[PDB]
Amino acid sequence: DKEFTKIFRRAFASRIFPPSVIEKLGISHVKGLLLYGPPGTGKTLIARKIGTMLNAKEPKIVNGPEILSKYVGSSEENIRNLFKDAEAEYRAKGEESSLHIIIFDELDSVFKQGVGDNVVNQLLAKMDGVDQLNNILVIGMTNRKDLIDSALLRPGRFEVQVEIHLPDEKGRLQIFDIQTKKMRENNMMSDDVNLAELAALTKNFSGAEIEGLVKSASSFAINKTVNKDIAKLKVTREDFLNALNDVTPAFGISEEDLKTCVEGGMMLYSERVNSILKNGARYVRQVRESDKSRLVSLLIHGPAGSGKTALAAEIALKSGFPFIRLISPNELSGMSESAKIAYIDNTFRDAYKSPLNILVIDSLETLVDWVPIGPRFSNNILQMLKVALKRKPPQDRRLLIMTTTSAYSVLQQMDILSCFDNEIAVPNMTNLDELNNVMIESNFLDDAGRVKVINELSRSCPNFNVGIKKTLTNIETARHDEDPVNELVELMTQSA
Amino acid sequence: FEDLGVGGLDKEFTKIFRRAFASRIFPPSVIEKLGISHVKGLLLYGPPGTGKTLIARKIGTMLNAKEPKIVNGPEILSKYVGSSEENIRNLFKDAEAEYRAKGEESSLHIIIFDELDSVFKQRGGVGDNVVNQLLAKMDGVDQLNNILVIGMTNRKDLIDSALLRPGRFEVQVEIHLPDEKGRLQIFDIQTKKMRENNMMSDDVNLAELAALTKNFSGAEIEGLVKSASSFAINKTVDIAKLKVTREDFLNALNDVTPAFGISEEDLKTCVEGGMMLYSERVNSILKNGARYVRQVRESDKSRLVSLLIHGPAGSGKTALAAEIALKSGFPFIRLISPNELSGMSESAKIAYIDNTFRDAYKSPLNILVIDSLETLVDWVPIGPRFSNNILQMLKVALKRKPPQDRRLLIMTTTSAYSVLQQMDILSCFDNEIAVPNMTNLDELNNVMIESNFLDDAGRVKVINELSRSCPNFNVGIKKTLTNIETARHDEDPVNELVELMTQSA
Amino acid sequence: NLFKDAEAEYRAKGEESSLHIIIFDELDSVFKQRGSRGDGTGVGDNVVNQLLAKMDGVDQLNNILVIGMTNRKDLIDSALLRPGRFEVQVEIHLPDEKGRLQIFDIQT
Amino acid sequence: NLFKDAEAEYRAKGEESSLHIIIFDELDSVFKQRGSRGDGTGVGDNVVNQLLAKMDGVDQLNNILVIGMTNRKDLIDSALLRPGRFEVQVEIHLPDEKGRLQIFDIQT
Amino acid sequence: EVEAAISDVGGQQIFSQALLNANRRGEAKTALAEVQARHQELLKLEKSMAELTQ
Ligand SMILES: Nc1ncnc2c1ncn2[C@@H]1O[C@H](COP(=O)(O)OP(=O)(O)OP(=O)(O)O)[C@@H](O)[C@H]1O
Ligand SMILES: Nc1ncnc2c1ncn2[C@@H]1O[C@H](COP(=O)(O)OP(=O)(O)OP(=O)(O)O)[C@@H](O)[C@H]1O
Ligand SMILES: Nc1ncnc2c1ncn2[C@@H]1O[C@H](COP(=O)(O)OP(=O)(O)O)[C@@H](O)[C@H]1O
Repeated sequence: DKEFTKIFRRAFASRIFPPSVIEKLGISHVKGLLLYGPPGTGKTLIARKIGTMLNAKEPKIVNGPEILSKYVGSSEENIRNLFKDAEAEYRAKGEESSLHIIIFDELDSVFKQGVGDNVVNQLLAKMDGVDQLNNILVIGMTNRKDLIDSALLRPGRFEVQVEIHLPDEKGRLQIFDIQTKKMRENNMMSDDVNLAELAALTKNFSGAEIEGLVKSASSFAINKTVNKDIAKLKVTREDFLNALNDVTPAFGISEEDLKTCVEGGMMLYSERVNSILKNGARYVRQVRESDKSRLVSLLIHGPAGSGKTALAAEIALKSGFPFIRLISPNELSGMSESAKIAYIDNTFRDAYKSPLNILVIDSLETLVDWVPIGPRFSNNILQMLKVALKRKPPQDRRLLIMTTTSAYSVLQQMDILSCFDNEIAVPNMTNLDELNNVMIESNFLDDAGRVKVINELSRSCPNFNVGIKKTLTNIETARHDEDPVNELVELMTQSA
Repeated sequence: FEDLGVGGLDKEFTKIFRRAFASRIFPPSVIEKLGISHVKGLLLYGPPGTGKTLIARKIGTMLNAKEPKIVNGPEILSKYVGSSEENIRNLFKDAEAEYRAKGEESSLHIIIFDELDSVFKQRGGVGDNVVNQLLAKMDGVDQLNNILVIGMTNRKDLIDSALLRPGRFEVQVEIHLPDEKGRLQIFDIQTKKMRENNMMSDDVNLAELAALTKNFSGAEIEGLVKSASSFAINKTVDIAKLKVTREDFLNALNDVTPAFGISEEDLKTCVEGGMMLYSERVNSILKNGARYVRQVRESDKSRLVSLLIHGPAGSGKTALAAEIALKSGFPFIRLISPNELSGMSESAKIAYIDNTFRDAYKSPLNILVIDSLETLVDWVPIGPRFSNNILQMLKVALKRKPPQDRRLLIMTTTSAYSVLQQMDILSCFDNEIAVPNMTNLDELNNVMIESNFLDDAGRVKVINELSRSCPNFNVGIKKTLTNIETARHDEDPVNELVELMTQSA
Repeated sequence: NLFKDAEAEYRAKGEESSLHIIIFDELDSVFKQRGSRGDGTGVGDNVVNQLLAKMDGVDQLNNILVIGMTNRKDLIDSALLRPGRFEVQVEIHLPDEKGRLQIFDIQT
Repeated sequence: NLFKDAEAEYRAKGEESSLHIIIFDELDSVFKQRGSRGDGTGVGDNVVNQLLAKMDGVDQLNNILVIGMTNRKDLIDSALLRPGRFEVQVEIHLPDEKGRLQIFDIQT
Repeated sequence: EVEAAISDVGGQQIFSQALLNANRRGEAKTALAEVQARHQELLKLEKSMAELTQ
């Protein structure tokens, strides 16, 4: 609807006025419009509907590759044959001539950077210069914008750019209803099927492959039938649910990994955990409330294995903001330097496009590629991050960034410590009571075992000092060898 | 000359007419009796958007030449061998044909190249072949003296040496920005349809409008007028008297942004937090800046001044530069900061900087600010490492006097004085301003009343506590402001503000 | 010329039409991606366009299954790989151990 | 194709043929030292070597005069300057005073 | 630091194939397919003139 009003107010205002003032003044009408977006968005629909809504002439629909002609030179004859009516009507009337709209499906197909070159020359020749046809309006569209010849890309030609979009909840639900109409009327869906939850399943899907899903669930029902019971043919959810495995989208989602980073769960073995969580809650509130603090940076540091990523992820998930994503080294493997920098840049640009946003960066040293021999490291990425972390977002927009690290002294050495606002330390547990809490939460030994472990450890290892990760894996490995204490206590002792 | 639609360009047309057409106007009997050939090429150069295409076009119509044939620089290239140059050859065919057929009574032809330096660099790859092909034909073994070729460019100092010899490109001309007289004439020409047809009110005085617009490029004036008229008509929707009054003009003037003018927006953003004089220094600093501005404007010999401001980190250094700039009124203002340059490649940065330097020499009066140096130079102390090339670019730049009577002030800021001396760069700079941070309690008092942190009770108690606690108070303003906000939006001012403030100093 | 028979019979008889099957062995010979260049004689484009015209705007011909056999999927025009045209793509990979046993059985 | 008329006359009227003149302008764009640059596709060598073969090959001519003009003598391929192909080389250089006087004389 | 990595552009060649006029059609097109019926006529002249010579 916002495009619906932009195009109406901005582009399509001159034609409304009495034609006499326009001819007298010399004002020139907007001519070219480019709709662009991913395939399947239904762009041809909007392109037709704009013409129909505005009471324009009946469009000429022309396919992209069809511009390529069999005969040498006939493509250009076609290009010049198309406009004859609009040009003659302009000759007959001039300023009163009706509005002629031309729609070009797959413009990129032929107008790429020798028929495909003469067509460029030929269109460019009539469209501007000797002609002043303000009635030959054009609405092109393309899935791939980069292939457009630069010769056409100038002001006065395709001046307005329009973005297309993809399905919302109610829109996808309505198309689901539209397709399911004929079946739901004829009492051949089991009532158990709820359409809304199926919409909740289909997040990156478009209508044609929805039809794919419907046909597939049907086909499964057929399979149930064929190895005279046609009266019992009813599509049940399990057909549809099973059919979900076959079709695939062409999208991607990253929310899942900010959810798998907390797979091990929380155990709240100690109070400082709670204190830290409260502090994080305080800071997110601070961001939400204050209108001046539009940029807040926090640092989380501690020994390796103390557990740092999970905590920040927990804060983020309890925040509940619209926009959340993660940068980890895992995604960046295998590329060259110029590619990592671009990926990082894109992700940062993508975070400025929502009122409230959270961003988390993991294990900085690995992104910077630190090794202490030389020491060697990639400076360009470092400075990229240095400048990025201090950028105030555009007006009215707010970020909250948390970065985790494990080599505080190195961080101190590079003198980058000035970039952060406030630091948090995370020490690992040291006292055997905490082992008991973790142990009951792990319900791995009975009460007697969980007492004998602490009794044995108390007399062998006063200072405990190990990361929680090592504890979890140590429990896991000890559960198979020897469930009695006679494995675990020792193994922890080498891990002491 | 001015009967046709081009204002402000006067000398150029006298020169061009004298040199180019004074040998095509007289009857051929005379000039043949004279025995002189015709100039066969022209190079006019200047900044973009100044009206070069227009002058080129109008020339042909004056001589009743054939319709111009047009081409633009980068399009010539193809990716097959020798077709990139075939295209260059195609252009002269019809002139050859008509010359051979008719003879000396043929009608003159015109060709326009655009962006000539895009292909024709000094030779010594496709490039040599292209340059060659043009040379061998522009003046070859066979005579062909019924043609004229026009050249349009921004950088004259990159074209190959041989095309600029007497015989190929004889006349070189320069197009500079319009003066005041230029702007007034431009308005007069453009507003002709409005004037005779009677849809301009009598209140608007275009002379005032001309005076008000400085460094406007000559193309955008058209943008202004069309926007103003559109504004008026859209406001109307009545056909009583569609008049454009001054209000439309003022609105449109306010809206548009010239290319060679003040970049207000980023400077206003720079000083978003406000300027409160919490102490005595601020006044003095601003006075210094004003003084230097005057020295630049009034002198004659000191056409350039380099001025450095430095101090401890977080001392709020850049804001002062922005403030001094904004209170000056010069026409040309731009800002270079790491923000723009982030993400680019090395070559890209050097190109960007060097462009940004060259543009200023055109305008009469300019100030130019640099946001931070160690950041641009890519310094990191361990090893240490940094990029040498950018450093040299800057080092060379800060000595170049403007090529002509134009004038320039350069302002720059840094926090790492020591490094700069160890670099051996310090000789660039004539004068220095220092910006220390606060070491007093009354200054805290001034700032907190200005921020209106809390009621007097809290204020008095905290200054008392810090008096009795911190004796050698010393921090910059950044932490002061941010800490004050943190305490405000948090609970219990003593609980945090005092504690943080001790922990920070 | 291939589609004539079924077309005629169908056009006559309506939906009673016997199902006709056509199989292109070695499809990748000529159906390379039509949006391509090299700019020889354009026959290699016309051909594929023809099939598409007869395959998409079939004008109610609903008794045809075209089967394509290939060794390398990638070569083919993406404009054949879309809904309504070559929907289902079946990958056939090396046999398992049990299938290995059946292959012995059948061969032996 | 530049040589056809020449040879054609030579075969018919042996010695009496009139002189044929062919002028190359800018010799130094195409005929570089063969083998040095990265040809890529291998065109330049063919051009050079074709010219070598025709200029003084197994079949003799005695009619042709060929002219060449350039700015950079050094880059031309080495084998072409062998006497018998491009025998006599002459240098043109900036004039002294008397030259300038003569130029003024013959111009005006 | 840096060195070479991908370069060329202005350099390529192409062969060129060729189809043929359609009218060409099968070899039998005027003075080819008519020679079947023109022979029966010529056999008629032979015969009728065999009657003549006899
Ligand atoms: N009390 C706890 N606090 C945090 N994480 C815990 C706790 N108990 C179990 N875990 C589990 O620890 C797992 C791993 O934590 P995390 O990924 O933060 O390791 P890490 O210490 O950051 O690793 P690295 O040393 O590589 O930085 C999480 O998935 C989480 O579920
Ligand atoms: N008189 C002032 N003293 C200190 N800060 C001020 C003053 N007036 C404005 N400011 C604030 O200072 C900030 C701008 O200064 P700036 O951020 O450039 O400081 P800086 O020390 O140069 O930064 P950095 O620490 O990154 O080098 C804004 O918040 C601005 O309002
Ligand atoms: N001095 C001028 N007088 C009148 N119009 C001008 C002038 N300079 C530019 N224009 C306007 O700008 C357009 C010409 O573009 P031009 O400036 O010649 O292109 P460029 O300078 O980018 O080659 C025309 O609309 C022309 O009327």
